Amino acid sequence: ITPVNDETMQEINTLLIALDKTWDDDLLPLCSQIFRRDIRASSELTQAEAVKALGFLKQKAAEQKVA
Amino acid sequence: TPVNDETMQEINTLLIALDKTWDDDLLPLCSQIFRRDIRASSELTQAEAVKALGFLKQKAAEQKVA
Amino acid sequence: TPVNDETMQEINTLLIALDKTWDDDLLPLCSQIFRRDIRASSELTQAEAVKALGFLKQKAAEQ
Amino acid sequence: MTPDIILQRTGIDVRAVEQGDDAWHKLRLGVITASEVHNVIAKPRSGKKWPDMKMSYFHTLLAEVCTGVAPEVNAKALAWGKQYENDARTLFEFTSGVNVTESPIIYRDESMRTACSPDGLCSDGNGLELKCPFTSRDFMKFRLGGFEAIKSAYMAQVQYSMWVTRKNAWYFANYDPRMKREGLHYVVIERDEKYMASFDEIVPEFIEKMDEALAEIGFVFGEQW
Amino acid sequence: MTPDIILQRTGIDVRAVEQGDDAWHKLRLGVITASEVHNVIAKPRSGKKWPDMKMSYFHTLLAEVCTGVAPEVNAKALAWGKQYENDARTLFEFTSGVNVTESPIIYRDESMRTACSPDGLCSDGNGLELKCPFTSRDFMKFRLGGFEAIKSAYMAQVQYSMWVTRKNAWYFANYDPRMKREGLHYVVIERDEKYMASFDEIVPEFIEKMDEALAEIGFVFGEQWR
Amino acid sequence: MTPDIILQRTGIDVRAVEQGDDAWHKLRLGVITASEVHNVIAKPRSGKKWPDMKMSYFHTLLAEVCTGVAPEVNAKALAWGKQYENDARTLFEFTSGVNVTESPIIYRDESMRTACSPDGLCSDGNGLELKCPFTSRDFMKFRLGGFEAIKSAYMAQVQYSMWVTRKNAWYFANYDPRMKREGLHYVVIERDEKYMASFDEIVPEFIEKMDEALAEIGFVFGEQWR
Repeated sequence: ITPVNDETMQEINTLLIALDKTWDDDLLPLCSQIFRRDIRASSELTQAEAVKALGFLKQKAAEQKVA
Repeated sequence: TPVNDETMQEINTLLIALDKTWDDDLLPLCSQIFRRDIRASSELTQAEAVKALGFLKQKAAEQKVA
Repeated sequence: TPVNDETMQEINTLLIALDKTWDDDLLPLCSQIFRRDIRASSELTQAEAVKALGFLKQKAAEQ
Repeated sequence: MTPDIILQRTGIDVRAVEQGDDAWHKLRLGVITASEVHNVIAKPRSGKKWPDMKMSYFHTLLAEVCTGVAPEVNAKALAWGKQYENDARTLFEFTSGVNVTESPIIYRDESMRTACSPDGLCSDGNGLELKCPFTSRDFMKFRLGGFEAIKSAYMAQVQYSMWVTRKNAWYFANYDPRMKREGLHYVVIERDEKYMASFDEIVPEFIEKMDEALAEIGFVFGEQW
Repeated sequence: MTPDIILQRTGIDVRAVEQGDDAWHKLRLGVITASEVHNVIAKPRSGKKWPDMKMSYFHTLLAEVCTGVAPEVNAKALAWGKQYENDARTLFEFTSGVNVTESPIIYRDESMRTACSPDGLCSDGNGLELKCPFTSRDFMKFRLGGFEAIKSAYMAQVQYSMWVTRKNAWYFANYDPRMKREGLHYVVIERDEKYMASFDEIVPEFIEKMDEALAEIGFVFGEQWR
Repeated sequence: MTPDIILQRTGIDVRAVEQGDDAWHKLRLGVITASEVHNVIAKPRSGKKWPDMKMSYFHTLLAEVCTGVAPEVNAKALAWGKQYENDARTLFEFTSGVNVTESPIIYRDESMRTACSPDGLCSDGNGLELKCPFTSRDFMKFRLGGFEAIKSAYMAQVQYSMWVTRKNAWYFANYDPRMKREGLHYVVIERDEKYMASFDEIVPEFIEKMDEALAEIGFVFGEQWR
């Protein structure tokens, strides 16, 4: 039940901007698949889910060395 | 998928060489091992018949029939 | 197959020596370990009573 | 051993037993059976010390006496074997031309410490062991014959049966109903005096040690009946 | 090698079959597959006797031909793998940046004795092996890297896949959905010409021996598809 | 170490924790426990390279930290054990004459890296370890050999329990409800300083290496509990 805190939301947004990706086109579709749920807004994530999502962006970014 | 002519023929030749019959010997055996009431050779599938034939050949070999 | 008299007496012999009772000690013990409400000593099977006896004998041996 | 003497010492009528029955299991409790005797005759790397599989069977058998139960190992394999055993027997009879009577357990002597349970007794004097391997893999291993087709555990089993029954040969058949052809195969195994002597030497010692272990915890063989 | 030759040989349109499928199993019956080839290349510590694991796989594969069935081993692990394989593929795509198209079984040649079923074929020419290990234990072994992170069975599977497909590199990825972070890890494994030479010598011999054994009991490879 | 440090770090009140509950499992995640420490002190036949069972436990324990879960192992033996543990405690009280009080987990220090969950604490200052062996075979082994036929894995568990709690002796009792007589047997295992020294040397090295592995993948011990 515990929701995504603002700190985590910001780090996610920072990475989306650097990778040129978006919540609605990229991350929410991804999150919907891997968590087996219809997730249409960033606020529907748990913190644990958001941490996972943030981790996957960090992995993607780190390959490209993005900022 | 039903028993072909070739397989029926070899079965029937071996039954005669062995002095056994469909009704008394082979159909009871096939009924037991395939878990079904098989009342005629026409009720047998090719796969079943191939297994039956194998047993008859082994029976014939150990007997040393002509 | 029900508890026999000579086994029941071996049990009672030990209960008296140990200063224990059916109501306070042995029926609750047996009820727990055989997963059954055992209201009286005659409701033990022979096999059940042979186990209870073994444990009383072990308890006694250790004093 | 006669059918009344067994009844006289166990309360069970051998004439009314069906392999898998409660009574069938009770009769084998604490008895050195053919399926397990490969454990009895295991020798170590070197020296006089009993290997783990021997110690493990020893403890298993001792527990049978003291609990009056045998848990079943490999429930899938066992159910499979029970499903197809009579088909294997029938097909063995059919292909071999030899008639098969089912036998209750056969004790070697009056001690009832050593027994086998033949899957058949044959009209030519031979016994019959039947296997329905749970894997077609193992069927194939046997079916292809040659070096190491018959695992040594099963050779021990077959030889022990001949030791127990005094017999000179034993049929050993495998059946696999999944094989599209070649699903029933058998061999004749002859009494091997090297095995007979090994049993003559090692088996009495194994029985003696069991008696010592049972005495140490206030049990005696026979109690289980 | 095409789906028309597979069709003619087996009656199975490869294009309508997807990893796990009932027909997917039929296409593999009797075939030396990448996940098992480690059994085929095991050498004895000395002499020339086939080790137990090799003989055991020899007998398993022959039984598949003669029975037309292959029992499922490690049911829980296979179900876990099936549950998470597509997420593992998507996460690999997402994090690596490389695109992955799915592939049916790929036979090395017309004989159909040898095949692999890549978990994907990547945009950069490489294949993809995907594991969702049933225990997070094994995930961690791999994730930590080092000389020993990849089990030798898995190295053989990867190298065999390159041997079957003529490819020069393969992605080996693990996914664990239970990891709170770092749940997807991958490495690139290059074609190893020492493995290629072992396959070239040992596999055709293994095939010959299988044929002799099948013939010993009156079977012909390919029967399991007629 | 006290209830306060456990509350601050895990959120859990140890006084509410009875063996086997959700809380009990949570508190053991990532912790070197007595049942498993035999893997930590395993040494190779020659040298200093960690044997496979040690690496396997390292990986298991690291996964507990990073997933926050632990799978069940030997479901049947475990259910049997849970089925008969209370009867074994009762029968031990009854036959021995020493009162047993149940204890939640005990950590050796503030780190919470090392812990044991006694099956009981005895009125005479000894601990109590309780086995209900799944096979009567294993019961019979213990019943006859005594001290001589305690598995080294079990001996390590008892010694580590004394290492953690500082106690001098431990009751090791087996129970088998299938035994017609003689189904409850116990011995007193004394603290062995050779074991105490092994733990003093080896366990802190194990902890250090776990922290390094966790750091390599962006994790820190404690994450399991939040």
